[PDB]
Amino acid sequence: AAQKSFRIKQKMAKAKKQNRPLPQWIRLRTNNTIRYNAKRRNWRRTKMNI
Amino acid sequence: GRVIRNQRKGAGSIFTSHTRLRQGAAKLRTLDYAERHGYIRGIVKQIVHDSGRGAPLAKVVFRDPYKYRLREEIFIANEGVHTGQFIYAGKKASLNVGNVL
Amino acid sequence: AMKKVEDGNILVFQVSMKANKYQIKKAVKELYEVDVLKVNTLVRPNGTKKAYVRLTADYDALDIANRIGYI
Amino acid sequence: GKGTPSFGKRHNKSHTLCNRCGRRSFHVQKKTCSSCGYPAAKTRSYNWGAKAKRRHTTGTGRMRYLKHVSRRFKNGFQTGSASK
Amino acid sequence: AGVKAYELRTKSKEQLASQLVDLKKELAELKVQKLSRPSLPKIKTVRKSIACVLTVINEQQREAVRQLYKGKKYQPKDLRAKKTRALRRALTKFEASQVTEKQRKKQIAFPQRKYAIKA
RNA sequence: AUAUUGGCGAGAGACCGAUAGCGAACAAGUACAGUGAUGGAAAGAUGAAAAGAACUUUGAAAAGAGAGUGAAAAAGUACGUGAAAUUGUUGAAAGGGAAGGGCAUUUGAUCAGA
RNA sequence: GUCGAAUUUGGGUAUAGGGGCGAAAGACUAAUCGAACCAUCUAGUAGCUGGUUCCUGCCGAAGUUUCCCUCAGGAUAGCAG
RNA sequence: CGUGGAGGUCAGUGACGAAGCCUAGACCGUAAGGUCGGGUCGAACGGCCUCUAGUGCAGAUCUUGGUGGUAGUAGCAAAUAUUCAAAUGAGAACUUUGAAGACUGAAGUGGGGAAAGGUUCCACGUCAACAGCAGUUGGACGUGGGUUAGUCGAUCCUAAGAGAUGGGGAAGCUCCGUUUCAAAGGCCUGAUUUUAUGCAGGCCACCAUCGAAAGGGAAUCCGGUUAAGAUUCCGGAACCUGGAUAUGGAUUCUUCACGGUAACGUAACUGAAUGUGGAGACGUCGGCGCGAGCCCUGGGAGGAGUUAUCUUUUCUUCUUAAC
RNA sequence: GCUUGUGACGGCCCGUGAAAAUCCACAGGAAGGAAUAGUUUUCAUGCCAGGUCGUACUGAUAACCGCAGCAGGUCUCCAAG
RNA sequence: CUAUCUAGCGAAACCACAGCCAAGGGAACGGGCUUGGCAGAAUCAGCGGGGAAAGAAGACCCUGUUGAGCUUGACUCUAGU
RNA sequence: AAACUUUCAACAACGGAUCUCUUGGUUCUCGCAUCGAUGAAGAACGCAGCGAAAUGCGAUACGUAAUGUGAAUUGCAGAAUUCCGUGAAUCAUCGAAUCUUUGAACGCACAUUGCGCCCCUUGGUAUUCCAGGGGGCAUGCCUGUUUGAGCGUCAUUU
Ligand SMILES: [K+]
Ligand SMILES: [K+]
Ligand SMILES: [Mg+2]
Ligand SMILES: [Mg+2]
Ligand SMILES: [Mg+2]
Ligand SMILES: [Mg+2]
Ligand SMILES: [Mg+2]
Ligand SMILES: [Mg+2]
Ligand SMILES: [Mg+2]
Ligand SMILES: [Mg+2]
Ligand SMILES: [Mg+2]
Ligand SMILES: [Mg+2]
Ligand SMILES: [Mg+2]
Ligand SMILES: [Mg+2]
Ligand SMILES: [Mg+2]
Ligand SMILES: [Mg+2]
Ligand SMILES: [Mg+2]
Ligand SMILES: [Mg+2]
Ligand SMILES: [Mg+2]
Ligand SMILES: [Mg+2]
Ligand SMILES: [Mg+2]
Ligand SMILES: [Mg+2]
Ligand SMILES: [Mg+2]
Ligand SMILES: [Mg+2]
Ligand SMILES: [Mg+2]
Ligand SMILES: [Mg+2]
Ligand SMILES: [Mg+2]
Ligand SMILES: [Mg+2]
Ligand SMILES: [Mg+2]
Ligand SMILES: [Mg+2]
Ligand SMILES: [Mg+2]
Ligand SMILES: [Mg+2]
Ligand SMILES: [Mg+2]
Ligand SMILES: [Mg+2]
Ligand SMILES: [Mg+2]
Ligand SMILES: [Mg+2]
Ligand SMILES: [Mg+2]
Ligand SMILES: [Mg+2]
Ligand SMILES: [Mg+2]
Ligand SMILES: [Mg+2]
Ligand SMILES: [Mg+2]
Ligand SMILES: [Mg+2]
Ligand SMILES: [Mg+2]
Ligand SMILES: [Mg+2]
Ligand SMILES: [Mg+2]
Ligand SMILES: [Mg+2]
Ligand SMILES: [Mg+2]
Ligand SMILES: [Mg+2]
Ligand SMILES: [Mg+2]
Ligand SMILES: [Mg+2]
Ligand SMILES: [Mg+2]
Ligand SMILES: [Mg+2]
Ligand SMILES: [Mg+2]
Ligand SMILES: [Mg+2]
Ligand SMILES: [Mg+2]
Ligand SMILES: [Mg+2]
Ligand SMILES: [Mg+2]
Ligand SMILES: [Mg+2]
Ligand SMILES: [Mg+2]
Ligand SMILES: [Mg+2]
Ligand SMILES: [Zn+2]
Repeated sequence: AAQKSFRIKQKMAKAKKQNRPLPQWIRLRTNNTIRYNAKRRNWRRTKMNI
Repeated sequence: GRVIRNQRKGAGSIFTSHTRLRQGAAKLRTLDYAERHGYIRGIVKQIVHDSGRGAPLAKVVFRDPYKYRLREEIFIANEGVHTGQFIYAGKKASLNVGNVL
Repeated sequence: AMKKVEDGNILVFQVSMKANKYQIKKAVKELYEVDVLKVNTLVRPNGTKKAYVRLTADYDALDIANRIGYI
Repeated sequence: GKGTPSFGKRHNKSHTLCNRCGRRSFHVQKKTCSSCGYPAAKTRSYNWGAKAKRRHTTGTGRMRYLKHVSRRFKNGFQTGSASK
Repeated sequence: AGVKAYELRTKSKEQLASQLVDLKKELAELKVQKLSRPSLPKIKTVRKSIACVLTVINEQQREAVRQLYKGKKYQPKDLRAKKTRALRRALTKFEASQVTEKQRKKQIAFPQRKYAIKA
């Protein structure tokens, strides 16, 4: 809203920092059942709902 | 099988009085020693409209007999009462319009 | 931030999110032996705090940055 | 109206984040969380809501203190040191 | 390879405080270097050395306070034994071993005897 | 002595074998939906070992053709096997407003037994 | 149609389900209203509809009697194994 | 007859290939089915005597998943409209630039904001997916950068209202009630200065708190600056609050000022408790007056356009913040 | 002339159209005040500090809601000839 | 502007199997059955006769010892008073 | 006759059935009793050289201390191989600590990272203002301590 509470901005910052693809050195680990970031979020697809 | 309107009025959700613009409860002075035994003189400072009330209210200022200060009271203005008029309230006040006896 | 250091005599620091302007000024003064003209602070979109610390005219922020290891 | 045109008027949050549970169930006007019951001292839960109880019960978090109580009991709540 | 707690325990609190200050300065310079140098892992060793020094300092302070509170009742709560809450509320061994005079007399006069059958 | 679909630690089964078994064998009460109470999935398997295809060639590239690794590429991470529906190519056959079927034999193809 | 006052409207606030709210249409109460939504009781009951998974062999019906708040059902006798 | 599992047995079968699957190939049984050959495949499985059951599907507008014909079909037709060349690129109707033609026509398709969103902002790289054509482009993908305040808001106040406490109700979760049937209090200071404190001189409360980013409210403007920040940064120039303060000024020998008839003036020009008053602080409409900004317009000082002909001409700059 | 601010008025009401924080003033005279000297931070100048959170961008025929890059819905400021 | 044709993109409804008639009989109105008429690949744009076309376990009527909204000196109760 | 349609086979597709696997589930039995104001369960936000999650942890942040074992960790980078050693490890064990903001949640509030009060200390002349650091200020109830109120009331002086 451009006038946001600090709590909202903090959740926004956490979402920004976790809005990234899977690190590429993962998928090289020994067992590594993880293929991709299954929790990726985009503003155009799924809303944070605060 | 539905609660009727006069039943719903008792809950006082949307049926309360709109008291925002009201001047305050219109009451006589507290019945004290001065009114019980003699009289007390106040002054009509304002005759003002009260929202939701047909009758105008009179703001009458008295002196506090026990502390140095003024006590404003909200009377219901009687016809002929004017600003600057001295109102006398008590057992010994005269039989004049606006007096409290 | 480096352009600010070179031109505006302003050192740019990441600071503790609990620290206020008094604490930032005191910490810069103690750690770097410089008097601080003015501290401006913002919370970045990544949840860390950035401080623009403009030193007094007696100190060169470029020299201070070179002394503390980043140029 | 009442469908697509009326859905456009939805821009006022009935609920915000709850300080206790963080679920965005804190009713702004009632000042009460619809999920955990904050600010009531007890945490909201119902026996008809078995799935909700299982979602919020002990063990769903990290048990910062409770997870070591079993080991401390197994060691008898000793107080000294291993003493090489 | 970092600091060792058994080496730190031989030092005074002034030496430990000064070592902590030097370690904080070193960590600050290392995180300044990290901005340019990629993948610098010495900061982990410096962080663990800071943690060890703080641990030893806290150990010495708490041992000094324990000595200050030795023997007297009402030790500080964080220096008291942390059993469970119910265990700390339970009767001490002296209590619940207390018996009335009548019960003591009768349990002395008639204790459970040892007896075997022989047929 | 009795109870115990919770907690902790164990031992087992004529139980289920990934649409089963708890909803969840997997970053599952996760992703996601709802204002909210709540609702709530799908998703296991290369190979012994990545040995995960050096190198050449065509293409802008993705890829292809080789080469090669491997017991196997009819195992190429779109990975054990790999059904059916449905589809392509090749081969065979038939076909005047359905097709399919029963009895019988002609013809073509194919084949067992002696 | 109406368009300067029973006007339009934002935000805040209050009223919550047999309750609210209604210049009254049983209207509105989050695409839900002649009783919202959510979970549980609950796998609610159903004389009613649909379905009910291998082969062969042998035998092989009834829609009729009486009774029932019975007439789309059952009990009973009969037919059958 | 067949299936999952169990006890016994065939010292059964099997990496020299178990199970599974495919096979208009063969054999047996009336049949449920059984057996064999070939291909594929890779790790277990079967006959018989018994035991056991979550044991046999064509249907249930059955459940889950997958797949068709329809079918390259319906269609991708509102919002006036696009065109030429060059560049880039493998590829250009759609990207970029230039030129042209148009539209929104200031109640905008302009410039900002509130709610909401949360990085969509900006740069670089970049096109597997998305942008129902395309794509070299993007609100996409990948990596980074970016949001600077004493003066703008929140914060503070109270509004409708929400809501502890004291009390009362309720088995109870909790309900009422908001100053109420309460012993609800600290800030001024003589004295205490055995310590500016408790005692003890002496003054005041019909009351928590929450509730507005549009109500009330202490105070900031101009110019410049970024790829992306600006009343926040930089430069200059101010203001408010809180505090501390030393000069000057003022006042006093008539101690707490003088002048004016007066309305009142000033650079000041002591002022506790207590009380009083004002501001905060307020509807709507109508006409009239005035101010600002805009509009229109004259002269002149510059720049640009038209000039076959006419036009001392058409357009444009000539500005001045808070304090 | 348009927009806007404002002033003095007028019309209207059985409608007469918030509250509080806060600031100032006045009444009063408690108290403290001068002469080899006192008073005055409502006069001028001078010194110091002013924390915390938000600040990007869109605000819609693509950045919000409507399952979406949906002809829908969504409050407001400025406004040339 | 579509429809049409082309490049690109590309669904859905529906579908026992499918699709030429006449009469007959038949669950008394057949695309199939019987008897006749007939009958030649693969198709395009239209069209609204038919598919008792599709959309929905008919909302009308009846049955159920299935409900619900509402009313009343139905039966039995009940808050309040 | 082609095309087209249909049937079958081979190969190739689509799809993920079947088979075989199974660090999972389900049921039965046995043993034990251990959350929290010394701040629980739960939540928010952060922490790694390179991590979005799971798991772990809390500014001492995939962790510190202690003990045991005895040479690793591993995807890369880095470090080390003295590793015949108080010594690797994403080891095990775990008795000492840390334990952000919260949460019964406790100064008051909380749609605010809002607003106080007290003590000690530091800086700005500084008891008063501003700021930094450390420690505190909830309610009900119990025992005790101190200070009080009430002609409720006793004695004494009177
Ligand atoms: K009804
Ligand atoms: K088991
Ligand atoms: Mg700021
Ligand atoms: Mg509705
Ligand atoms: Mg609301
Ligand atoms: Mg499952
Ligand atoms: Mg598989
Ligand atoms: Mg093989
Ligand atoms: Mg596949
Ligand atoms: Mg395969
Ligand atoms: Mg097939
Ligand atoms: Mg034909
Ligand atoms: Mg009607
Ligand atoms: Mg059933
Ligand atoms: Mg027979
Ligand atoms: Mg009867
Ligand atoms: Mg029937
Ligand atoms: Mg079974
Ligand atoms: Mg085989
Ligand atoms: Mg076949
Ligand atoms: Mg194998
Ligand atoms: Mg079954
Ligand atoms: Mg089937
Ligand atoms: Mg059947
Ligand atoms: Mg079906
Ligand atoms: Mg289906
Ligand atoms: Mg078409
Ligand atoms: Mg159309
Ligand atoms: Mg158009
Ligand atoms: Mg175009
Ligand atoms: Mg162009
Ligand atoms: Mg037009
Ligand atoms: Mg136009
Ligand atoms: Mg952009
Ligand atoms: Mg496209
Ligand atoms: Mg494309
Ligand atoms: Mg991006
Ligand atoms: Mg302001
Ligand atoms: Mg209450
Ligand atoms: Mg407030
Ligand atoms: Mg305001
Ligand atoms: Mg900007
Ligand atoms: Mg400035
Ligand atoms: Mg003078
Ligand atoms: Mg206007
Ligand atoms: Mg902005
Ligand atoms: Mg903007
Ligand atoms: Mg706009
Ligand atoms: Mg949207
Ligand atoms: Mg016919
Ligand atoms: Mg007929
Ligand atoms: Mg038919
Ligand atoms: Mg015929
Ligand atoms: Mg038609
Ligand atoms: Mg028709
Ligand atoms: Mg029906
Ligand atoms: Mg029906
Ligand atoms: Mg009946
Ligand atoms: Mg009924
Ligand atoms: Mg803690
Ligand atoms: Zn909550």
